[PDB]
Amino acid sequence: QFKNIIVTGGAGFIGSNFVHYVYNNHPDVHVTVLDKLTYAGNKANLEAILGDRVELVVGDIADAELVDKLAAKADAIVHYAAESHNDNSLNDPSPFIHTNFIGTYTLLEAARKYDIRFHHVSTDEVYGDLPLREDLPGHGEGPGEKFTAETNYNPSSPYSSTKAASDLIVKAWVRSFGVKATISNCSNNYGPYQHIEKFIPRQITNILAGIKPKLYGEGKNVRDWIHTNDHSTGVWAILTKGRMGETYLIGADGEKNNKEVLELILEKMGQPKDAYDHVTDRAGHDLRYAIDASKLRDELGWTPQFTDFSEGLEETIQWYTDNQDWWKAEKEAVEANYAKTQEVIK
Amino acid sequence: SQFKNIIVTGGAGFIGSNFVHYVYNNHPDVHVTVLDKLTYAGNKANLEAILGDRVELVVGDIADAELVDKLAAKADAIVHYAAESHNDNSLNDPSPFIHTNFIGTYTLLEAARKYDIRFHHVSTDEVYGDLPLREDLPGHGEGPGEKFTAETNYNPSSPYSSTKAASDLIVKAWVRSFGVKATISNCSNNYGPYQHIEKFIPRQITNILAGIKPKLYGEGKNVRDWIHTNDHSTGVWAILTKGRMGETYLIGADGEKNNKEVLELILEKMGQPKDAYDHVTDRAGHDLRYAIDASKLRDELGWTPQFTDFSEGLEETIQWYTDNQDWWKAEKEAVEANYAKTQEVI
Ligand SMILES: NC(=O)c1ccc[n+]([C@@H]2O[C@H](COP(=O)([O-])OP(=O)(O)OC[C@H]3O[C@@H](n4cnc5c(N)ncnc54)[C@H](O)[C@@H]3O)[C@@H](O)[C@H]2O)c1
Ligand SMILES: NC(=O)c1ccc[n+]([C@@H]2O[C@H](COP(=O)([O-])OP(=O)(O)OC[C@H]3O[C@@H](n4cnc5c(N)ncnc54)[C@H](O)[C@@H]3O)[C@@H](O)[C@H]2O)c1
Ligand SMILES: Cc1cn([C@H]2C[C@H](O)[C@@H](COP(=O)(O)OP(=O)(O)O)O2)c(=O)[nH]c1=O
Ligand SMILES: Cc1cn([C@H]2C[C@H](O)[C@@H](COP(=O)(O)OP(=O)(O)O)O2)c(=O)[nH]c1=O
Repeated sequence: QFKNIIVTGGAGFIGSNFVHYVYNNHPDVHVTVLDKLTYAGNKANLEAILGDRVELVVGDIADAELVDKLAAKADAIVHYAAESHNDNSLNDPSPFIHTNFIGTYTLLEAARKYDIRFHHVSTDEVYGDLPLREDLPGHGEGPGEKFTAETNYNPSSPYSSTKAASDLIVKAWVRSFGVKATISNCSNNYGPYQHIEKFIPRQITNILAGIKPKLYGEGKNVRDWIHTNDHSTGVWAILTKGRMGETYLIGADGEKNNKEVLELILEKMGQPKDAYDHVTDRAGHDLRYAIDASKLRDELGWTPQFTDFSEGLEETIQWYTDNQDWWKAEKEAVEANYAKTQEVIK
Repeated sequence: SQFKNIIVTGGAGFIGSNFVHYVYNNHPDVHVTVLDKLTYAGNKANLEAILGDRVELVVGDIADAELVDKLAAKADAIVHYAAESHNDNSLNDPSPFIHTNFIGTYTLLEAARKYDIRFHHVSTDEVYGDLPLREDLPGHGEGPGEKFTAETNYNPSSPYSSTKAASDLIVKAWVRSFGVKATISNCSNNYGPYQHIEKFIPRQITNILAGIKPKLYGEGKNVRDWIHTNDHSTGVWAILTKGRMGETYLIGADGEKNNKEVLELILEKMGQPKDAYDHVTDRAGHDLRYAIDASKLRDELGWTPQFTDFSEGLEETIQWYTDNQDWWKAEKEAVEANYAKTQEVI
């Protein structure tokens, strides 16, 4: 029900995947991507589909003058733009404060001015940490053993804290000014086009480059994995059918500890089960994340389609193997940056 | 008295100036450096009497990283009161709230991290949102969740409360991620000497003294938990010197009252008819009832409020504004004029 939408952060991982989704399934919609092209922005993620349906505008979401020019011609804003890596936020929180909070505020004021639709894309990390299933009476199935729309905010890092802060002002702008906004908090995404600084693609590409995979500590931490294609359909459902002012949780019930994920990657790529390095653990590292997506399923009828992790991972490994020119120019620089704060445990 | 050289941000304001006076009179071994921007709310007269070898006033912005670094380099603690504190102003122009409440707190946190010094964040009960009236609660206000506690979910309604809540979140993340030595306090509505005339109680008192009729938003059923600024001061001191690192403490004196009954008591004490006031346009997103359970502070730190008699406290406050008319007479006209731009008798 929208014809001219702005997608911020559309040259990144999750955002570019959403743009591809629109280009393929809703050809009647025009998309204007607003992206600053930081270390994480890549024109290659959109180059093949740029045209009458999709255009790219290079700029900052904190640039009020530019945002005003674009907002005056749109009927909706889908907001993905952000500094998204915890490890980078621990080394230098500056850009997180700027982009995640000030950037969201700038966009909210534009939505208010032109009275248009706004969907805020956020993360499950705003809720903090959860204990491992082995230490819970309900084994992870009981009340409060998973995140729900009623869970309190309790972020652990500069990244999750600035995202949570942005969630708070979006909701305040709805109650105070009647902005037409909705919010989504999603679990860990994986799939094609994810930057190699992130867990899954870092291990896959290190192996392809003849470098040892890296595991933080002993790998006890748990993440709830969801394929980006399912994140895309969830956001589209909320954008077009959601209730104004509501928050929806997106997840596919795919909890796994880092150790088992790395072991699956090694096995699929024909490597020995112990061919990896244990490395310096992350400060304030979150233990377990888990999402209860009952609300979105019940109210909007959304159902994830990529629930077979083994197959999804197999296809992801093949994509990075078939598109080595997409990441090879960044491998040395990313690993060198990590070497400044991480070393092999022994 | 473990801290000998402290910085008090926003010390030229209402609550902050009362805290500086408290330190001057009860902890003579402490030197105080006040950092205040002197906005419409800052007033040098609130500190004049005690300025000298023991208390210094430095005019500046908490977002000025260079100035903050210079002052932090010679301090052993920072007590943070600086902020844009009025909901009504935040609804008219959120800009200064974004700047001061969030960016300002971030700047101070980085300075505390660099020099590894104590940091106490002064916050509000409004970060928790709103509560139903006691007559509409199954436990009449005495049951679980019928009052705010340290476990209550954040759910701010306005630009003011959401920016304050946002600052609370990054303070907690800096503790978990970087080991910053911070504590947080969330307090109920303060009243007493030196409060700006834009606030509820002082506005009604001074309006009567100036020949202007009091103003009540709607029917005045909204409820607030009143505490005398002197008890807020001793509460912050207990948390600063004995509080557990990383913990949040709620400050309150169990004094819930509805706006209507508070205004009537004022009219009565100042010899005015019970109907000598006007009903005016209600506040957008206006919060219903606020209530604080201060058990944690009382039980764990041994703190107890001394001004539990509201009638007596209010009497002394009316007397203060009556004996110090030169302190506010010059601002009366401007404040009421600003209000007239959005408020009309109904
Ligand atoms: N990675 C995940 O698993 C995940 C899971 C849930 C929610 N989220 C959220 O999804 C969104 C997108 O995540 P991602 O993994 O695709 O991130 P990403 O790192 O892959 O891409 C971020 C993108 O935003 C752009 N950007 C950064 N600052 C900008 C600014 N000031 N103005 C304009 N563009 C700017 C970058 O150029 C880049 O293209 C974020 O808001 C993130 O918090 C991420
Ligand atoms: N008034 C209340 O009932 C109340 C209740 C609970 C919590 N609080 C909190 O208590 C603190 C103080 O409240 P208040 O009523 O005394 O406010 P106030 O309006 O009386 O004073 C604010 C002070 O901060 C200064 N200031 C504003 N922006 C600044 C900046 N960028 N740099 C430096 N100084 C700046 C102003 O000049 C002023 O002296 C706030 O953080 C507020 O959120 C207030
Ligand atoms: C980047 C990276 C992450 N990890 C871990 C840390 C996290 O528990 C998990 C995913 O990390 P990451 O991809 O950074 O995502 P997020 O912090 O948002 O969940 O993988 C490793 O073990 N090794 C690595 O090289
Ligand atoms: C300033 C003012 C406030 N009020 C009400 C609104 C609030 O419920 C209450 C206190 O308002 P206020 O002093 O602005 O404090 P806060 O919003 O931080 O609680 O008094 C009036 O009825 N009339 C007025 O003129």
